[PDB]
Amino acid sequence: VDTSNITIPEKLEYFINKYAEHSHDKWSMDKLANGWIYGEIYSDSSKIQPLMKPYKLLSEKEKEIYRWPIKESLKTMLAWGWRIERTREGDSMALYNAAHGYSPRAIDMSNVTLSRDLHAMAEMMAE
Amino acid sequence: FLQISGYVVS
Repeated sequence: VDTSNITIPEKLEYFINKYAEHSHDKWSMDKLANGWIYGEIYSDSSKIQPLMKPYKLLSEKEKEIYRWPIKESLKTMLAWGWRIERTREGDSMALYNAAHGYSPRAIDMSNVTLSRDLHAMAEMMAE
Repeated sequence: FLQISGYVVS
């Protein structure tokens, strides 16, 4: 599906900011089962990385690793003119489910239902 | 993360 250009609205800036805040929880859940944990500095003995900081305190030397492969999906939707509308509610998954008291809040995986627009959007972005 | 986060598309 060829795509030419886009004039996006100013509202579409906080999706990518809120992505990493929720993706770092799954990264912590992935790497906590292994022998990886917060520490002082990167070293093979202590099993420390530079990514292992809070989701807000991500260094400038790596930020695009989280934020790259999301926005190139929205071109195929919004260029043809698909919709990304929103209700007035907003924060919903806060209720419905280590420095700084960190720990993951696992969203459920064994519950999902699909329809025309939903399967369409999922297949469009994964495509 | 997109769908049931206070989001509707129609």
